[PDB]
Amino acid sequence: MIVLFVDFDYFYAQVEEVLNPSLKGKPVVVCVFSGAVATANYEARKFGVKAGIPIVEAKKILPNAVYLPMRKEVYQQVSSRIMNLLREYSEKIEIASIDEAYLDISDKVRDYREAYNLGLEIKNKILEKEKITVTVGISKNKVFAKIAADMAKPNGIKVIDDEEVKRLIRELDIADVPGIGNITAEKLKKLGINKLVDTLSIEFDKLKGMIGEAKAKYLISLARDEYNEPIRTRVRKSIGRIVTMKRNSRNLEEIKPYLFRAIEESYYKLDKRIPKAIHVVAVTEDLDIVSRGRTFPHGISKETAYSESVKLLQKILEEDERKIRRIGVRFSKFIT
Repeated sequence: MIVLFVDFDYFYAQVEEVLNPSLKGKPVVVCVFSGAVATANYEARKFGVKAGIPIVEAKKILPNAVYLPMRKEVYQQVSSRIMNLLREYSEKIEIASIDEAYLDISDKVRDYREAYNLGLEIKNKILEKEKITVTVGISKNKVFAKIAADMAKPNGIKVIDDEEVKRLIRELDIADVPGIGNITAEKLKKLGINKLVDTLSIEFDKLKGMIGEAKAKYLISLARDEYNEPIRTRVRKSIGRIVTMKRNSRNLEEIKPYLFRAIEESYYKLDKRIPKAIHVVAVTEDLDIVSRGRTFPHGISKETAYSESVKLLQKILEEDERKIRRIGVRFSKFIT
């Protein structure tokens, strides 16, 4: 398998510059609504503005930058044309987000040298057609192709060959692995699980007890150099997990922890999808479902999800008399 990942560099800022040529050479800061920095262009970054910071903080660092509001509709139009460009290089495309796409090019190229040249041609094609630079990472699976891009960005191209995958499995710290945070890394550190390869020194049941089933399976398959997730776009109206309990119960306290395991797995699977709706799903002992949900004016943080989920499960415990056998959550109504 040869996977080619495409990361659009500072995408909203590049689009604003393509659309407004007189902004080129000036600091440009695209803002999410204060209000935070969505993206900072070359000059804005040079003078100390980073994505994610409050706009109030951005204006203290660089008072006279050009501060623009986000025009996501416009950025989406550009993005979709670029994804279209990319299908003509492979039909096995996974649109991961507005600025990120994976291509399986196993049938398009013979080796990593050929992969590289194709990455070069994709860069040239997008620059020619859309006036936008991209980073290309290439490796044996989606995860290492994404690590590749992160080693090369911006305006770069990097291959991680089979031998480099193996060195990286040994040398990468847990926090370096795409999708895995510091909280997760810190727990694992507490066990002397430091490197990606160290996840192979722990029993699976023990690993999943500390970090959850999904993260455990993910890290282990990567460390085993066995990760081979297909490249296709999916297509999620909902993201959720239902967990079978050891025993039928109506005890809110006995039930809570499985609900939380469900929420934790769901949130890992969300990625950076932001749900506006949540439903608690209870599978009763007779194998029916009772469910209760809420749709918030605001995206649901993982905290808001814990709180709310207990409230919804409490409602279920009140308006239904059966014992609960399995329990889970569903998140839906994703912005945008």
